[PDB]
Amino acid sequence: MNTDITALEKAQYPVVDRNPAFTKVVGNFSTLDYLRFSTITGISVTVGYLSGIKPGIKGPSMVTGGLIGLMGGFMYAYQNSAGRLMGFFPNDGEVASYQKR
Amino acid sequence: LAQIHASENSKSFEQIEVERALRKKYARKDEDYDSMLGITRETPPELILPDNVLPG
Amino acid sequence: MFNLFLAVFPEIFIINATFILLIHGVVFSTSKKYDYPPLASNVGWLGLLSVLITLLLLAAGAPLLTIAHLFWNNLFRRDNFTYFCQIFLLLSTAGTISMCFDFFDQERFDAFEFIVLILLSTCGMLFMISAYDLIAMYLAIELQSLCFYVIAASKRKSEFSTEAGLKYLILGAFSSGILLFGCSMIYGSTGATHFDQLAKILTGYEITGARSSGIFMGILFIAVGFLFKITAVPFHMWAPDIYEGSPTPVTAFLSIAPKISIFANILRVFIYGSYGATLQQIFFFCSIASMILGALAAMAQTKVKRLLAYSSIGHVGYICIGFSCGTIEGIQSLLIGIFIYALMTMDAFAIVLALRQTRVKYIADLGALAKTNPILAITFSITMFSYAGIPPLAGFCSKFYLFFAALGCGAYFLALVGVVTSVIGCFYYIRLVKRMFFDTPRTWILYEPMDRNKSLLLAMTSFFITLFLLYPSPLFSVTHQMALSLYL
Amino acid sequence: SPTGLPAQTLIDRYVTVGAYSLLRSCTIEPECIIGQHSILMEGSLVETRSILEAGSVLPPGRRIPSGELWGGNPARFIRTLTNEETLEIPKLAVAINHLSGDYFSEFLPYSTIYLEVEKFKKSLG
Amino acid sequence: LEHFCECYFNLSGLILCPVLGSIILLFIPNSRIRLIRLIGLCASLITFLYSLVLWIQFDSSTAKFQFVESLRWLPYENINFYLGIDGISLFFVILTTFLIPICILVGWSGMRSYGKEYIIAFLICEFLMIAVFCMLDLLLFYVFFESVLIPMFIIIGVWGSRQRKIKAAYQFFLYTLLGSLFMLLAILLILFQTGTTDLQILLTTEFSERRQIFLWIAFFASFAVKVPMVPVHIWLPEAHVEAPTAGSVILAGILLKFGTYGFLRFSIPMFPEATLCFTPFIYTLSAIAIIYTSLTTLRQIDLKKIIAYSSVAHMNLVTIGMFSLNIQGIGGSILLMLSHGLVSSALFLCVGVLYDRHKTRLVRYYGGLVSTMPNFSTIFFFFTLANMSLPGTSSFIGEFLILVGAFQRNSLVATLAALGMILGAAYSLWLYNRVVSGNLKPDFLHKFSDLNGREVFIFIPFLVGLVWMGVYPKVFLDCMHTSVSNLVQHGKFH
Amino acid sequence: PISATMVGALLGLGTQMYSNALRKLPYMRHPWEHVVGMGLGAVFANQLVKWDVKLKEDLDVMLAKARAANERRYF
Amino acid sequence: MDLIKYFTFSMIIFILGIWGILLNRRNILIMLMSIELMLLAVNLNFLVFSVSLDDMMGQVFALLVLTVAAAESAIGLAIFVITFRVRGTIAVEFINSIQG
Amino acid sequence: KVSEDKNRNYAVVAGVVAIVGSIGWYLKA
Amino acid sequence: GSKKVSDRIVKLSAIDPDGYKQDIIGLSGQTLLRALTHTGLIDPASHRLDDIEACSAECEVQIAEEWLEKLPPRTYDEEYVLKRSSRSRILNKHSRLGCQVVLTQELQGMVVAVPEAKPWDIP
Amino acid sequence: VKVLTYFGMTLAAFAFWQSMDKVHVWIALHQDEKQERMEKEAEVRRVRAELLRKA
Ligand SMILES: [Fe+3]
Repeated sequence: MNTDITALEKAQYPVVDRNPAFTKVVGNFSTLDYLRFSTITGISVTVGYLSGIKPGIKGPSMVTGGLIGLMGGFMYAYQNSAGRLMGFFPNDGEVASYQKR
Repeated sequence: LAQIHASENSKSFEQIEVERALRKKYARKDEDYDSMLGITRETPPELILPDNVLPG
Repeated sequence: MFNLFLAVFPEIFIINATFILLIHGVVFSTSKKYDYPPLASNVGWLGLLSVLITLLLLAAGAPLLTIAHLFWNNLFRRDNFTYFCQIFLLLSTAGTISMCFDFFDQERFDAFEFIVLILLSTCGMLFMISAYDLIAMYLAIELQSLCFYVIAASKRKSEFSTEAGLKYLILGAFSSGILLFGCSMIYGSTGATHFDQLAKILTGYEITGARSSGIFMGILFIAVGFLFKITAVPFHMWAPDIYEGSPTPVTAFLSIAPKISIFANILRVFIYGSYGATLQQIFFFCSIASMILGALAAMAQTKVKRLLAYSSIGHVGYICIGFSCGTIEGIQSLLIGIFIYALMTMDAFAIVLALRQTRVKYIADLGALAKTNPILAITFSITMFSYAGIPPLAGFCSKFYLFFAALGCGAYFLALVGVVTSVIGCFYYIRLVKRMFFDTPRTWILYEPMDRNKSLLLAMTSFFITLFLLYPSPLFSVTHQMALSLYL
Repeated sequence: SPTGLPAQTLIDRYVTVGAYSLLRSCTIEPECIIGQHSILMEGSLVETRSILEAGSVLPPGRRIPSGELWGGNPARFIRTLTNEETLEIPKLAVAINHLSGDYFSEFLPYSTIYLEVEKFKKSLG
Repeated sequence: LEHFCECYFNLSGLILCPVLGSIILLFIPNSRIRLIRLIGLCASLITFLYSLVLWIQFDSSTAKFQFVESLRWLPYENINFYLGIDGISLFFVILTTFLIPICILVGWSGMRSYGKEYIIAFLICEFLMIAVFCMLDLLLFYVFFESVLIPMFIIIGVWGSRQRKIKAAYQFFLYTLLGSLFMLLAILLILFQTGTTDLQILLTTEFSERRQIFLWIAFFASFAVKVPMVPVHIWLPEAHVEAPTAGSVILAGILLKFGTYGFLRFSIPMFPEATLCFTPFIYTLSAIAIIYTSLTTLRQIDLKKIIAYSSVAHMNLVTIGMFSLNIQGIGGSILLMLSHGLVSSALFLCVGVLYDRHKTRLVRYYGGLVSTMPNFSTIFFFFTLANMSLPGTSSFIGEFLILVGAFQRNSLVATLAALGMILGAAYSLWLYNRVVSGNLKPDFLHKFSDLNGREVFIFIPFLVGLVWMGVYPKVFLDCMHTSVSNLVQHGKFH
Repeated sequence: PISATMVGALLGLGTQMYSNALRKLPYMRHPWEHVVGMGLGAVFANQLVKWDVKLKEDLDVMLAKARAANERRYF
Repeated sequence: MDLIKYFTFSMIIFILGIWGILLNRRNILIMLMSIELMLLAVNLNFLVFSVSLDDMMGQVFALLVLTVAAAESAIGLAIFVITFRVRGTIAVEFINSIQG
Repeated sequence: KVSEDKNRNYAVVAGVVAIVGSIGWYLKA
Repeated sequence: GSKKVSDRIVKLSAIDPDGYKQDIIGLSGQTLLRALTHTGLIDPASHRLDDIEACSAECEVQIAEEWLEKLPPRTYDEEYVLKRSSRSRILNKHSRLGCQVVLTQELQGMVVAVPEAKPWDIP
Repeated sequence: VKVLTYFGMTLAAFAFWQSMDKVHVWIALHQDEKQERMEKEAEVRRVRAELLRKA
């Protein structure tokens, strides 16, 4: 299947890697990325718990909310990391690590 | 009448909480969704008054 | 390969979350161990969270939504116009969901599938906004429509809800068939379904004497389908009956989100394609008919929901006046009108859902509400004066344009219709203020106070309605951005 | 009720029921004043914009016609009310509600008795 | 361009005062009635004093707009709005700030049932009415004028005495909204030509005679409803009669002035050529309204209807003066506008004094009142004379000056307008005699109370103001003549 | 002066009081929520001001491109 | 004349659907079937045009419209069943309560 | 001496994690 | 007490949709609908006000011609409401809106027929 | 219907479709007159707008 990563709007920052691999983007996760991940997951677990009290399923509701939050937070962190590696988001740390390795 | 009033006034804190939750649980209904599930929710006996105090 | 799908991250997330909620609901609603718990509010809260996370993913990934645009080109088209339209659609859906928990708990509407269908229709409208081909447009429209048919009949033992669903399915399937026939004519005549190809084929010629009648009628039938979707007269009579007969949260949802998504489609199809005058005359004549008929029919109504339905018909007439003029300011004003009408309708339906706990049905039921709940009567009076367009409330903004275009595109009969129908609308809106403030009924209805969700939403929307004209710069700038991004 | 009508006790809006009054299955229509130490028996009806004096006794199934002042044991007609007197009845109800606002303001949503119960329990083991 | 002012007392603080009062009164419980009353009255009184200070620093040698301050809407600065006053609008700001505390004081006794809503409605009305008079922009003038409809509708409908207030409030709202809608069309047509709505720029731009005629017709459609001119004046008797007393005071004393103010601020200076063409048309409509409505007033049997109908004839004499387009006519028209807002307001206060006690407006029930309420009878006679334009009263100054200015242009219209001296005397004295003179009728009314301390005090500034203008109008005319002179000269260079 | 932070804090406090009043609760029921609303309103007003500034820049770039495309006509 | 003949075949089916709407004001089941006849005619249009233009896009869309038609029929008949179950009859006089 | 409800304790941990994470999110952006 | 509620009582007979006759009780000066809701013959929740502006003929009753002359003639608004709420859109000559019928002493013993309830609870 | 009725309606429909074939041939035969008439109406509009701009 022929592919093309080229975006409509060009990256406004140094392009460290045009099409970074999945594991490379995951390994690029920063402290802020983990903070976003953890915040989304914790809020989602909390909403699951609180909305589960009335039907009596606070634990299962907690697991469901936590799964939704885990998927959403991982997707958000991946979004940010890959955008930094691709030059779409401000990527000072990516460029500093790239110019050295 | 004295029987139902005496029964209510002598309940303990735990039983008061149990019956408050039950009263909230059975205050309204969705018999349509119940028929979809194929279940019949029944009023718990602790929320049913004896027939001798009912208007009929 | 994986990075290509960064352009569909919001949709992937919302669809997967919808599946998770479907499974969670069906697993624990059937559980004997938990005594078959009603899960409508639980899944509602989890779905509201899902919508907010989708909104976060979409708004924080603005440049990434245009990645791999050539690979994704034959499927959809994401740009700034779509970006802002989708953000607004997600916000509408979140507000509508937050307005449903009291209805779930007090009427004991226990079906969690309601939330699942709302989320699936939100997916469908998200795909509608980015649609860039007649095929994709039709598919997304059908997905949204099927979800609405099912939720319109959700109160399945009610005569009204079953009647609403039946009329919706028949008139909706009829209109969809007409629209599909138009797509077939365009394809047969041009050999093209992509919006870019249709643009290239149709620009520069319009009616150049030897006009393709196939193209012209494909356009006419597609326009008829769109006009049915926006409830423009004479394709409107499904709307008041479905709005009344559907459960009130369904009525609130159908009042806002589908209009945002269908107007996005109309812009990207017509404003962008190129048949020209006829297309705009269609919308001109339908706007006039909508304004007149909506004003008269609303003046005849005695029930709150019907009055709101006819008011929405009149206001889509006012909005479509903007599409008729076919200029940058026309598109900007259409978008501004849509945004303000959506916020006002959300205000009005928050109040209606609050009063539905004591079963409001007639306008006369609001008698002596200024005594029993004075701050609610003020909030509702503000909404009615805003609907009537009395400055400096937000409703004036849209009314101001109507006359600006009427004197810009050189149309004084439109101006006269606007003056007369505005006066009629003012009358039937201030009739509610008279009922709540001036009447002294013998029998009063005491209403239960609203829940926190609706009070917070009402407070925010009411502050917006009273104070928007003080700081209107962001909406003006963003709508100008969207109008420009339609072409560049 | 002996009158055959439904026997719920209905105290309508803007009604002032004077202290130490006994009501059993009676209807009070909106904007009435019931005098202190009054007795309204089963099925009795007080029509709107009426006033009863203190110490009145309304036997079962009796009626106080609208716009009138009654009193006695058993209650008897005294005089017809003027318009101003009838305009003053909802003002009395509103003023009493304004007073009750001051008492409502003295109570927070929860009490602190449970702390006293807790230390009473602890001082017993 | 930040055209902010260097004065300490400016228009923004005056506009903000009653708004702060309303915001504070939003959060006070309805059990603290004393506090609500005091705060409302004090806010209105401080606004009155502030406006008096604005009078004190007025500069009567300039034809420019004074105390001009700019208010910015967009950081693009394309649309930027200005506030300012001249000799034509200063006294109307003063009149608004003075009438509002009167409106609060009139309903003082019923304040335990009116509630804070009554005071807030009047304080909100004050803010919008002051703003309308202080606007240097067509668009803001339009937007602020319609804002008053909401609180006026509320005031009429909620606190009106009987259920005819429903119909009255509807008619008021619908007529006024129609008129304001025609003004909007003209504002948007002007904005299409000029690209602006700034009044000062419009006064320096040239219009074509064709488009001058058309835009003048569009302004007339709103102003003639406001004035009101025949045959679109029939909303007035219903609205001014069914309103509460303070509502009638605001409706007749301030709101009526907005159409004539709009003729002086926009139509007459901005379209000089069209104004000349429509001068026989305005003269005819005003003359008919004076003669016809004066005769209808003669045959009215409701106290408030006689006073309401008298207001129509007085306002159409104002239009004859302003369209005479000379110093006396325009000078007299402004003085009659101010005088009417004091005389008709005082007259609505006299009828309300009678209505609060006996609850009837029919003249047939009253009569003989001089033997039980001599204080009210004397005060009522004085404002009866002022309504007849008796020399020595404030209304005679404006009336005669308008007739002077009309005579120098067209002797026929000045002759028809002078017929109101005979007609206005006939219905004012017939009203006074049927209510005050004669014998009492104990079968209808037998219990009586003269004015109390609050009602006498209410009447004092009306007597002082009427006498002060009637004997020494120079303090007002001096501060006006420079603005009046330049309004007359606008559009000519010889 | 009148900063965005103060307008937003006042708006948020007013939003919490309005909510309490629409629910027939005392204006100051749950005061910690009044504090939370003040903070959220301040944050929202400041962010709206920043967003408006950014929007203006983006619009200027878009308008520049539109005018260039239009001026291309007369070449 | 091949293309015109296939086209008129599909067009007659579409017109028959329109007439079936027009002719069945007491028979709402036949109205649903008339809508299905219109949808079939549209599908035929897409397939014929795909052949005539040597283009595959008409066939892809024909398959997808098939999926949509099946979904519409399933939901439509479900609503018909619940309407009948509530009322006991399918007569049009029992589904006209909402009005004005 | 000890809070027994485990699901309640996990919910408490999640709420604390969300609060500290939001604070860190502000502090590092 | 010289003034009893029995002075205002009006005796009445209503026939329910299953054809069974019942003796109902009402007060003069109050509408026939109030007397009908006392026993639950008509659900009070379906017609809470006595206003023609809050009526979709949920209060409709059928009365024989002998009692129809003892009533004021049906108003234009009343006939409009009755006709539009009819399933066949046909005005029944013996139909009256129960909210617009005020009980008086001359209606003692009036016999009324209560048809099947129309649906009234809009979702 | 009777089977013979369905057969007869089919025969009538077959005749209708052959008539439609004749109509299609008639339309195809008159493309040239359509083209020649269109030549006039478009050129009249040209000579017209050109003359209307000479002044
Ligand atoms: Fe009724």
